[PDB]
Amino acid sequence: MRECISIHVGQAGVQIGNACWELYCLEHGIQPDGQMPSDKTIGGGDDSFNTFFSETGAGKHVPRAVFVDLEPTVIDEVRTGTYRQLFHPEQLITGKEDAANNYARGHYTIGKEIIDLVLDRIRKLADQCTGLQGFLVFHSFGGGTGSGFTSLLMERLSVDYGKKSKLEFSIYPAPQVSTAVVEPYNSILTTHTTLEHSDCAFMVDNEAIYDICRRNLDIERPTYTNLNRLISQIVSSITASLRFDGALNVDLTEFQTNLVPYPRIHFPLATYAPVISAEKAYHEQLSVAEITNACFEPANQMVKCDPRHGKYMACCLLYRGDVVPKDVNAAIATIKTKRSIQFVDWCPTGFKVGINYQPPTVVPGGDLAKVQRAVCMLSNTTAIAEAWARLDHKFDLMYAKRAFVHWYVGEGMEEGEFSEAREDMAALEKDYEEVGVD
Amino acid sequence: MYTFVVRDENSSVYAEVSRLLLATGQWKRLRKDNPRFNLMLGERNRLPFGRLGHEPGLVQLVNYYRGADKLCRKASLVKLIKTSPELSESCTWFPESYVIYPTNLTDEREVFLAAYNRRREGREGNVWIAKSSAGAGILISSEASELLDFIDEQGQVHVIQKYLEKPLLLEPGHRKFDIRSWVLVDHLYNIYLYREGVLRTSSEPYNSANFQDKTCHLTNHCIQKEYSKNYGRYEEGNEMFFEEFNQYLMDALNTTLENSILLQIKHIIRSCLMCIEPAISTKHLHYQSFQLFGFDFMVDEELKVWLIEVNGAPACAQKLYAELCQGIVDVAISSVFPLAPTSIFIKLHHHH
Amino acid sequence: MREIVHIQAGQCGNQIGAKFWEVISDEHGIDPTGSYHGDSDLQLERINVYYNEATGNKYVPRAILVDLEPGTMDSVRSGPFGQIFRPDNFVFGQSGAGNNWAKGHYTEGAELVDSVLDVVRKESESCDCLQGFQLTHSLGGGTGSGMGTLLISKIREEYPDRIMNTFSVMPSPKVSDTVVEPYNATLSVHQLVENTDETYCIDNEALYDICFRTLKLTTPTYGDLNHLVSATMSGVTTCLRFPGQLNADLRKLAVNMVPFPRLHFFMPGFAPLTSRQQYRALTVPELTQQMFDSKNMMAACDPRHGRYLTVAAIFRGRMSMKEVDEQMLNVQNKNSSYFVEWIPNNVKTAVCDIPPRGLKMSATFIGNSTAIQELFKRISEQFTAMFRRKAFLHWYTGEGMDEMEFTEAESNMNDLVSEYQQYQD
Amino acid sequence: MEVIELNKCTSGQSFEVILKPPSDPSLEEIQKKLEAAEERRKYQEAELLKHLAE
Ligand SMILES: Nc1nc2c(ncn2[C@@H]2O[C@H](COP(=O)(O)OP(=O)(O)OP(=O)(O)O)[C@@H](O)[C@H]2O)c(=O)[nH]1
Ligand SMILES: Nc1ncnc2c1ncn2[C@@H]1O[C@H](COP(=O)(O)OP(=O)(O)CP(=O)(O)O)[C@@H](O)[C@H]1O
Ligand SMILES: Nc1nc2c(ncn2[C@@H]2O[C@H](COP(=O)(O)OP(=O)(O)O)[C@@H](O)[C@H]2O)c(=O)[nH]1
Ligand SMILES: [Ca+2]
Ligand SMILES: [Ca+2]
Ligand SMILES: [Ca+2]
Ligand SMILES: [Mg+2]
Ligand SMILES: [Mg+2]
Ligand SMILES: [Mg+2]
Repeated sequence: MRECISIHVGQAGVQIGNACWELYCLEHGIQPDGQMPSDKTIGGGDDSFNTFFSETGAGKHVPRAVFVDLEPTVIDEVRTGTYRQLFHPEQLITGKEDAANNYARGHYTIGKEIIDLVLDRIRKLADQCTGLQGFLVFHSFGGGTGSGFTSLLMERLSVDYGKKSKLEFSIYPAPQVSTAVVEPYNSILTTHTTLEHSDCAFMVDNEAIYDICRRNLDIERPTYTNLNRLISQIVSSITASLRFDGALNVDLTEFQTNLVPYPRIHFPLATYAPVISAEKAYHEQLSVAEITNACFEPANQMVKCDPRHGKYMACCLLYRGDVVPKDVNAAIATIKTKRSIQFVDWCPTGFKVGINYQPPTVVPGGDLAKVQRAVCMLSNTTAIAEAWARLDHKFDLMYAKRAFVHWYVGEGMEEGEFSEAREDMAALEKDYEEVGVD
Repeated sequence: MYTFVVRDENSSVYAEVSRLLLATGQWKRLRKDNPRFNLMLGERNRLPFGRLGHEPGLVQLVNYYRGADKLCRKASLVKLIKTSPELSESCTWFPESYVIYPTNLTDEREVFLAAYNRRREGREGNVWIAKSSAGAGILISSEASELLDFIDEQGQVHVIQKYLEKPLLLEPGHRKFDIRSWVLVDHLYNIYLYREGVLRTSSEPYNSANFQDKTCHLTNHCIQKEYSKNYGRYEEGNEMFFEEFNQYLMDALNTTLENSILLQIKHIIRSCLMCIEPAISTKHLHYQSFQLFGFDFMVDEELKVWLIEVNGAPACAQKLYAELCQGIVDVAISSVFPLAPTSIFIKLHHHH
Repeated sequence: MREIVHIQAGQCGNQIGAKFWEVISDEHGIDPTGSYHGDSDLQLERINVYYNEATGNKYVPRAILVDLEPGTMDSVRSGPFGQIFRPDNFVFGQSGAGNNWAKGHYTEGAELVDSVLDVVRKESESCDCLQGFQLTHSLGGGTGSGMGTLLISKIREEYPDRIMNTFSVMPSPKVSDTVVEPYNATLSVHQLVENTDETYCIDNEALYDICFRTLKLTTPTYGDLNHLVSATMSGVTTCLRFPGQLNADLRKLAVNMVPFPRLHFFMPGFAPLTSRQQYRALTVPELTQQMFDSKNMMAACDPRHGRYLTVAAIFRGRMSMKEVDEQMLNVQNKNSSYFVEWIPNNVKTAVCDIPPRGLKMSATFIGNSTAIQELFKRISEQFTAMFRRKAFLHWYTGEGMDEMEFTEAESNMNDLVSEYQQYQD
Repeated sequence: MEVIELNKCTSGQSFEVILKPPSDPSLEEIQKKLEAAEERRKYQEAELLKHLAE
């Protein structure tokens, strides 16, 4: 067994982190007080679920997680929430004033004064690990902490834990649920500095989660709770292999080996199905072919884009529930003859399939309905470069006039770091085009 | 009040559509870089499809289908026909074609020579035509040596296809011609064929014993108006419309335009567009597409119709701009953005 | 615990500040004696932003009252909520400022400023984490204008990294006390350009026209004008006083509203504005149409004469947030020519469930528009009509000022106008 | 359409299907960047105080 430490930075990371650990507990049968009746080894053990949970002598299963936010209001919810008993105070770190949606404020001004404290709290979790795999970092692009402090943390993690893998779950900025105009700046500043430190990043566009909530869940105006419960279902689908017995993506290294042949291009597109409304009278349960075929619909992609006009570099199919390999192959064959699936010539045309017999767990009273089988597809398509294009365009619109740049320079950042980060993105978009287009 | 942007100032078609939209008093043109638009009349090359459909509360529509270039590129069209089972290599309505890359750069050189050597030995007509998308640059010859050497002197991909040595000639004049069909595909992938086509005729007698002078062999409107001395002699601007052409087919061949030619044209249009529908359809996409196409056909003396190419940014006959452009507003724009007949199109039903 | 320190200076500043604390105190359930008597936990959630908690569960406003004469502040202390203010927070002189910027800034004001800063320091020392300051004052007088801008300069010296926010009443010849108001306003605007992060420009002419034409008040008084400022100040501070996510604090608001440091002067707006047909329900479309209508704005500038750099809208009441988004997007998508296209998504919308007293729902408008240059052009023209003849200057040179300082304020404000002009194109 | 590396356990199974074959900054440098930005902030605040002293 090898442990995984989760790190939640900023409001988005903390609130999403809260939703995942709630789900993790319901999936592993852990109660809000930390007790786990099914764990027969009291006070220890190296089971698959121990990669995410340590154990005390009293039988409490404590998440291997750190929560960081430069303002205490979001993390206080964790301290007084349903699962307040899971964590101990050392795990929750909060400052007194936030980064004001200012990357430079989170990275430099405030980051410099708190970085050593966060590293100390993480070192404590690492010292409980007999074979640490690496870290899972949850954060937003648009927030000043989620963007500015995360990039600082990732730089130091590579220095303090050189041989450890680092995965990201990043929230792509969407105006429908955003109120910060400078988020394109922060997203591109943090992508530039984090790119060389992240082995694999799963971007979630809030626009996509927002429309899935309104379309499939019939929520006219979704809230962060609605968005986060859906996100944690996808996150859970991706991390299940680390928390359950299996042979596919059993450690963080396999995520890079299976999804990222080229290092800079490490942003796999996530696609999830089915998402059914709990308020529905009662839904017709979809087959393996129907949910598989759904993985190639732009409607259930975590980032809206057209994979038909890119090239695949890898493709994982993560099933949960009543799924047997025979039905997966049959559905896959049928989809090839109908769908546009072009792989890069220097990669095999195939699919790695993982099946977990336990169907998706749904939060009681939540919005999602219980389904008999679900799938999450992880595909590395050049089509996700549309996301960078959209973002880089907005960046160029404001930066041409230097609008808002004074806020960043006032925090000790040099203006030249703007163009430096933008040129890195320009090269990133060029890499995608070289791999995808003829 | 619907909003639209104009990103192709050279489009005579959508210059008229933009003129008609504003005349309605319910459409407002924005600066070409304003993202808060309902409709984009986009540029021809590198149209940023990836930035469409991300404006909260705006149904966004564009006048180009992403991926339709596979059909509207010389080499692409050949590759699409030979590799798509819906069209097959034995496709009976497309001339035997081959993709030839100049030797200074897969490539079908040997496959072409094989088919070429077969015709030469079997006493069959062995006249081929070399062309590319980078032309105003065409060569017609019966010797494979001249065709291959002509492409090596260039630096772009070319296509060699069989030259129709037995074209249907109009009389009087003994002259060649081609048929232009305008097809509009709306956001729902309905295939509408404009009831009005045009025959771009050659005003020079067809001469099968001299492919060096390409004035009587190429029916391009620009070539006839620059290098032909009988331009406008038989019809105005070397453009015969369906009413006249149909009356000709009845007086000379005792048939009609619908039976002898139009059925094949409608069949070819369906086959091409239905082939790529799964790849370009915007049915479940965050934005919507429509596109006007210009199909070019050849007719031989057996009244068999052959497909020459498909134009993704076609122009229209001066006489038909008003009607067609209005039709584009009715079926392609107002259908998504309604305002506060006897359709001029022919719907080609099909299975989606 | 993101505390804000409030300061009200001069006649206008204290009369508007008083009404402001009267309005929000009602919204938070604080009675004139500081005792809470509300029925919702949302009232106390963010109460410490503007109120200190004393013994016996008393809430004392975090306000400092400043003036160079006792008169106005005596009316406050004897006013409705006068007893709610901390007695030690009354700092006043006896000389007065005679509507003279130089007296408030250089002579009379200088003698009293240190004692005011002793109270400010006292309030700041007890803040867990001080956001910044908000000042209410006029620019046409002497105390709020001259000494107000003096206090801002000395507060920035001692708290250089805290946000400085002002509500600034701009003079108008239609609602004028003395002919020297353009002098005092031009001198103050240069101080604000340098030392404030956010300034809500409130033109007394706009307040008058709204009272006369829209509200149908035959003879507007200062009290009528202050009702509009009350409701407006309560609207623009809702984001700070109740649970919310957008523009939740002063620095985050500045970061989203000020793309260039000197262009931080906002046009506020309010809706509804009904005359006494007052019981009719107001739909979300109506709320939005009016909120963006120039007649509902208090800068006396035509928005269609310029372009919006950024916009912040706050909707209050139990209403369809879905329907709010639709109408907001409709306004932008129907007039996108008045929004600069080089700041994507520069129109942000925030909702709040608690409506103002006596209204089912309302909407407050905060625009950073280049049209605000019209306001500074009016002041500049009025300034120059007198300065070219050196009229009334002896009131100022008698206090130690030189003409050069007037010529510099003149050029400084013309620069500002030119800065707004280059972004309007 | 080949299936390879089939692995089965009580809680699931995994396999691979092939349709077609193919054809940092040191801790020292981080502190410098952080201190350089802190120095530029100090310089800017000093000029602000200097301006206010005048
Ligand atoms: N999906 C999701 N997105 C969120 C959530 N909270 C914030 N966001 C998004 O994150 C972006 C803003 O960044 P935040 O995480 O709130 O800011 P921060 O990391 O706390 O940094 P500060 O500037 O110090 O507040 C916006 O685009 C929000 O839409 C959340 O709970 N779920
Ligand atoms: N295989 C073939 N057999 C006979 N004629 C041919 C031919 N291919 C092309 N032509 C002649 O060439 C002319 C147009 O060639 P082509 O369409 O390839 O060039 P082009 O694309 O620049 C003109 P357009 O785009 O307007 O149709 C036609 O009028 C036709 O007569
Ligand atoms: N809106 C409003 N404006 C006022 C009020 N009192 C004075 N003014 C304006 O403020 C300016 C006079 O400044 P004033 O505050 O009286 O001088 P000060 O006491 O020295 O600061 C003039 O332009 C007046 O129109 C008031 O109660 N409400
Ligand atoms: Ca155990
Ligand atoms: Ca590393
Ligand atoms: Ca004295
Ligand atoms: Mg935050
Ligand atoms: Mg062509
Ligand atoms: Mg007065």
